[PDB]
Amino acid sequence: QVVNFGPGPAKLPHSVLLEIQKELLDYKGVGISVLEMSHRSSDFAKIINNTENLVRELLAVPDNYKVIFLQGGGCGQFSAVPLNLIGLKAGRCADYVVTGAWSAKAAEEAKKFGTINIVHPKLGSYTKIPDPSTWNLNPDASYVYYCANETVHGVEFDFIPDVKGAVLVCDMSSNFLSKPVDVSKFGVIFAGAQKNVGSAGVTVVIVRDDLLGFALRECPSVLEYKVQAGNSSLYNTPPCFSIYVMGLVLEWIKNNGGAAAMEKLSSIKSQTIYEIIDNSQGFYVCPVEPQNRSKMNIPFRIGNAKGDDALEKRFLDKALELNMLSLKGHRSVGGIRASLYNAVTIEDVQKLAAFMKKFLEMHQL
Amino acid sequence: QVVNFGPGPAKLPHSVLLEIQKELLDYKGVGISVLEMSHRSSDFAKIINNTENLVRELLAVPDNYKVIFLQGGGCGQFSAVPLNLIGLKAGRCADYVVTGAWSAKAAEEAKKFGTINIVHPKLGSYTKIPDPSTWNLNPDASYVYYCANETVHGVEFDFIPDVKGAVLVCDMSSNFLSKPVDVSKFGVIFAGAQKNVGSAGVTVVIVRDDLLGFALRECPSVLEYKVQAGNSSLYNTPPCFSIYVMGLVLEWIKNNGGAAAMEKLSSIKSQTIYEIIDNSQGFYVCPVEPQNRSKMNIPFRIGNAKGDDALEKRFLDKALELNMLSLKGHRSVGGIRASLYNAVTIEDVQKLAAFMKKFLEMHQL
Amino acid sequence: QVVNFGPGPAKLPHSVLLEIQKELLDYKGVGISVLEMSHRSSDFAKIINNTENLVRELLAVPDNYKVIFLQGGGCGQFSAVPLNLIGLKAGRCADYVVTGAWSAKAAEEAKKFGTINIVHPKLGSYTKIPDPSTWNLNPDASYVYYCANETVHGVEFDFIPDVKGAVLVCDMSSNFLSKPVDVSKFGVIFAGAQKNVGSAGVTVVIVRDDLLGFALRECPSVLEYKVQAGNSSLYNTPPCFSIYVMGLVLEWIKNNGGAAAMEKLSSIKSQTIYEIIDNSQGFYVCPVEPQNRSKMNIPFRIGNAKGDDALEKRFLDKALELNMLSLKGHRSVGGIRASLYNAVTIEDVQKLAAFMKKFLEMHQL
Amino acid sequence: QVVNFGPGPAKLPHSVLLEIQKELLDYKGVGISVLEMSHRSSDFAKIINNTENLVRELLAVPDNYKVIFLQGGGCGQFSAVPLNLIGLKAGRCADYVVTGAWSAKAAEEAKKFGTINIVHPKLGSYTKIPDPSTWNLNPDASYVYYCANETVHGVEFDFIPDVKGAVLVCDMSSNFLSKPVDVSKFGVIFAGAQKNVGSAGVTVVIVRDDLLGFALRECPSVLEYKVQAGNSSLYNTPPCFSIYVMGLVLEWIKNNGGAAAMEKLSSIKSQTIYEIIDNSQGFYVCPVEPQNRSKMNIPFRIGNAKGDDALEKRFLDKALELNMLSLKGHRSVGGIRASLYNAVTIEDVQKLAAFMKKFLEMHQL
Ligand SMILES: Cc1ncc(COP(=O)(O)O)c(/C=N/[C@@H](COP(=O)(O)O)C(=O)O)c1O
Ligand SMILES: Cc1ncc(COP(=O)(O)O)c(CN)c1O
Repeated sequence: QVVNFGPGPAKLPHSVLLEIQKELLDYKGVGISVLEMSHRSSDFAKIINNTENLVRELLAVPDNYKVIFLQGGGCGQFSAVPLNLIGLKAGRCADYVVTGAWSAKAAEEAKKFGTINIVHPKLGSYTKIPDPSTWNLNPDASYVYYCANETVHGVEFDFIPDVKGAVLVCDMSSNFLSKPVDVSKFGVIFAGAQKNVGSAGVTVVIVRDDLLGFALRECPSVLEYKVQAGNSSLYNTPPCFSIYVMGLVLEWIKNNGGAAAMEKLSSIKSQTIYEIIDNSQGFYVCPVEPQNRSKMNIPFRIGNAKGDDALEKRFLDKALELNMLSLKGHRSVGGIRASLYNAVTIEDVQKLAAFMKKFLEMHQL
Repeated sequence: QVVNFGPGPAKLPHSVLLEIQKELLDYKGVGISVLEMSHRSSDFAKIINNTENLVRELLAVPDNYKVIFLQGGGCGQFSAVPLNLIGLKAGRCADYVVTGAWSAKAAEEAKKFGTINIVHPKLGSYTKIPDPSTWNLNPDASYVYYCANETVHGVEFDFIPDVKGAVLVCDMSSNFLSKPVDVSKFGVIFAGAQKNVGSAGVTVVIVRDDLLGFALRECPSVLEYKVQAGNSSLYNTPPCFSIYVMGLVLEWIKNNGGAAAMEKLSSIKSQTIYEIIDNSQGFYVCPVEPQNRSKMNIPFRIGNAKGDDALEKRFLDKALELNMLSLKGHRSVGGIRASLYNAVTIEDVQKLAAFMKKFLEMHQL
Repeated sequence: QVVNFGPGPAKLPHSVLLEIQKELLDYKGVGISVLEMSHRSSDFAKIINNTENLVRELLAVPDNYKVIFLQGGGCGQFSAVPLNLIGLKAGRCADYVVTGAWSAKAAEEAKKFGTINIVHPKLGSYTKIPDPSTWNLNPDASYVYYCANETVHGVEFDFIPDVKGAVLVCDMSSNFLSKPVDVSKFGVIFAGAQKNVGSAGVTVVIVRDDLLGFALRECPSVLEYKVQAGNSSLYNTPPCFSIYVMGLVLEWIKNNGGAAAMEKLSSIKSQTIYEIIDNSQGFYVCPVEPQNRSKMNIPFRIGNAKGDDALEKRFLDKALELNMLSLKGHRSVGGIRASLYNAVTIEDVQKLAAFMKKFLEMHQL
Repeated sequence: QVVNFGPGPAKLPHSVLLEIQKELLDYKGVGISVLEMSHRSSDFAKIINNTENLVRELLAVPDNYKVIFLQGGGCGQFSAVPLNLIGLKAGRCADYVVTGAWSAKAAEEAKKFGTINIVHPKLGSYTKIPDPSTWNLNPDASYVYYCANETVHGVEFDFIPDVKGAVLVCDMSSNFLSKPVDVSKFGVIFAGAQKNVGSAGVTVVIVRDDLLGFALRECPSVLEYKVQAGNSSLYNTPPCFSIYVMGLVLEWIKNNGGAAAMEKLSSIKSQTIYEIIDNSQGFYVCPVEPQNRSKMNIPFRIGNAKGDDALEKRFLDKALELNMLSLKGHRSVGGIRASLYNAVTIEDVQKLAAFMKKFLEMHQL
């Protein structure tokens, strides 16, 4: 009974994988696979339209927003957001809120297309969100960028930051549809499906329809929002099977209570793991400030704040023999990371909860 | 009993889809799905390395070449080829060989990144290939581009042109691994997997190692050849499932005799359909000249050289009744188009051949 | 599911058996079975003429050759060839090239009508074709006989030998129409139709029209080439149903690309098996020198050169459990033998190759 | 609705053609066709042994008699009988009785293998049997040959002739198993299956076991009784499907009363037509003497003895409108010939009887 705590690609609901297996050779009586299905056929037109309607219903996406499915992953949008939006104002300036490895990597990628100004002082360690009241915002910047949830460091926004009245861009790859979102506050929301809403190969991008037509000339057509929105994400061959998988995962989300229930499940799973760390008497330490602790990714150290390597490997190896996968923290941080996306059930978190209390009972003073 | 003549995405071998189904929940005893498999796991490392080895083995790729798997499809490389290569020489110039709709679209996209020079007069109709002795090639061009197989107009190269020593870029989306290729004579080879080596979502790129480090600054990192070769295509989350699907089709290709056998089958499949056209007494009309006729995509008309709309609808309606799918010609050309890719079997073409004979016998005057 | 690797009689195309089944009671509306059809009727003249034209068309038989259909099988020609041709020169001598079991049988049978001389030294094993330079040819011999393909030992000519201008008689029974043939180089070609062109009961004999009229006095009139050629194979009641079946198989070969396509298909098929043997690391042994390996019959042993009986039985027992018939080698040789004639499809050879690979993976020490 | 009066190949029972059609693709559930079956398999062993058992049962063939199945038809035995038996005595003589065209052909063919003495003077008209007591028999002759039923002239033996202890050979091709036979009185019986007991392609031969081993050197192996009886008709590939068809016809004759009932059913059929001729008052002319009239073939003329070409054409034209096929007389006699073999039912003959009665009533002067 494997329990997959993958960081991305992640666990998919067992119910969904069972339907993908059944329909793999004959999708709902059409006589062919989705892997063989044409993106121009009427069969796939209903698949991609259903996926889009499930994005607009679950997130309550206003009618003045375009929902498109592109390739290239989240790292692809690190280039797509500037190429499409850095030309909103003549200065070609952009403000970036760096709270972890991904918002940092995004700001570096944005330097290829203009002058990038980070809005706050560089944090010594990614352990908190700089107070937005201290944000040095440029009134001539084309947009403001920030990552809602840092998968490696465990820093998550529990608010939508006030950014004057400027265009707001948000990376929700690791917390997409984990909680309801007031979409109207955002200019562009993008998320890789391989984390919380499907399989790797497709990236959902929600754009306000007044931001189309500002893309730079060097923006590749397959990544230009205006081109891709005008063709309903069918400018070229899209990731057909990936969109079909995401729709089934989206269907699973709607059946289990929508975005409102996902947030409640994400509270229970994160709290039970955090309360084991807060009561660990120092044995488990999470360097993130309590007001910004991510509910999707929980990276922690064992024993001491610097990380007892001998104790961590024993934790990983004994978790492996218990069929708990991908608990090893990121390479650039080490330590332990526990990913608690939507597919991760509460029974799966309890196995991790009982295993962490028992491992502390056997190693702590 | 469905016979899928899809043009892209296209038919997959039935033995492959059977394995994808029984392993979909537990890949080779790992305990999870490939859809859940992390791209940083030991398990996916075997899959992506096995796919590369098969690309190198089946095509006999020399050692001085990188094999990377990118996202964005074929049209993604229409932008990635200039972004990475057009700065190879100081002129930012490039030569393109337009033989059909796909090379034409490729030249239009490359204009976003430099000065493009189409090396020949505009063909009144894409029915032939201009002789390469008559090519107005620029000695200062960064590369010479051409599409090996035109999927819409059925025009194919049965030779590697003499570009007078220039770097040669080739689009082999619709004939990749349908015949042996001398990889040494090319600078860059790319192909969308959704046509002949698997499913959509992944694009195989074969690059000569001395052509990295010339990418423009606006080139997105996920599409930069140097960045992805220096990461073995794992710069960000790659299309794991599409790479795993492509790996099986490559295994299936090697089991049926490799690229040398695919050329033998493509000749039998294509000739059995061209024979029916050449001996049709004008009932079936293929406008492509014989020296350039594609062995992958055969477009033709019925009734006359311009196409009897009544006969072509009766043809496509009865073809659907016989469970023969995606025979309808491309929206910009109409008529009929039969796609005979690798997975399309001889018993598939024979069913089509018998239907074309019975239909001509019943409707010719 | 049944996969028929029969040596002869062999498998017939499933489309041929399906048509024979539906016309068995009312052949093309005439109201009777072919089994009831008179050999003097207008309907059967159209049948036997169409069968002769297809033989002339697919093999490109010159106009100065007679195409006659006889009874008695190939072993019947072992007597009809001497009876008709051994009196061509007054000496009544014939030179024979023994390359396997069926050449020796034919050479021994010919000793009942004249003095027979084997042109090459007795080979210790039927594993290689003696170099035509080694042949000790009699300039007074009436003809020179050789077997194109040895069905029991797997030794095949991929050339027409030089016989110093003598009349060349060939036994192509087990490779008839598996490849194009320069008929102008031969004097007499015969082939039992039960191996690669039809069912048992009829033999096709192609004789140059000037070799008629040299038959001995003891030649039965039903086997005399001059008598049957003058009666269009209708001197007596011919095997009507066998000739009807043979015509349908000829039509199936023509619809699948004629002799040229059969050579391409027979190359892919035999390569699939030989590649397993050549890379088996001594687990499969094929004694025939690779330059003389048959593309129709692949005899081999399992374990060692002499063959491990315990392993070969387990192979055949498991193969029979998988509905793969007639894999047992010939009685005089034993071991394994795979017959891959024209009707044996690529998927059929793919089931066998996948089985041999798994069997080698389960028992290789 | 078709009434098949064929002379050979002839009508087969509707019951037999049906089971052949049902089992054509999967004989008794073994997976393959009889056309694909190997003559060495245990499946064909049951077929040929049952066909041998039925012949021995329906004719009461003693144990000292061999039953073999050859190729070459009836005319094949015109040469195989002398080749096997003309050397019983050193003189190489053979006594032949020429009562019609088929015994005349056999006598001329036998001259190729020895000196042939016709036992009676030329008849002038094949209308009677020369008295066996006036037969000029050679006491040193190797055998005595005679045709029991002359298919062209309608002259049948209703007795076994006394040849004074000579080895007796009989050509029962056109009345085989139409009546019981005292096999003990014969040395060799043979019959082409295509006239009374199946379809063309196979010949049954019944030989006393002490008449083997007298074949000349020039006899082909496939036609030597000693060779073929020693291998149980499996010296080479036998007409597998033609032997299988014979087994069903014999099984049909057994289910309908054996030879004893066929003789009495043949009496009803022939008496119906012969009486119409006798009472025709010269409108229908049968020149054969009543004591020697055949019960299988009834040749006659219309109008007068020499034949009215006008009436004989309208008879064959109106018979063709009524679907009464093959009623035209043989090429060497012309006129009309009705063949009343076993599968020809009483209901069939009544259609002919009513037609002849109506034609006479409409054109008799
Ligand atoms: C009594 C008897 N003996 C031998 C034969 C020859 O049969 P085959 O040698 O298998 O053709 C035959 C064949 N008789 C047929 C022959 O027709 P054909 O003259 O061959 O068109 C008939 O009477 O019309 C036969 O009737
Ligand atoms: C939050 C977040 N943002 C961006 C990315 C970039 O990944 P990709 O572009 O390959 O989907 C990731 C992948 N770990 C991520 O977790």
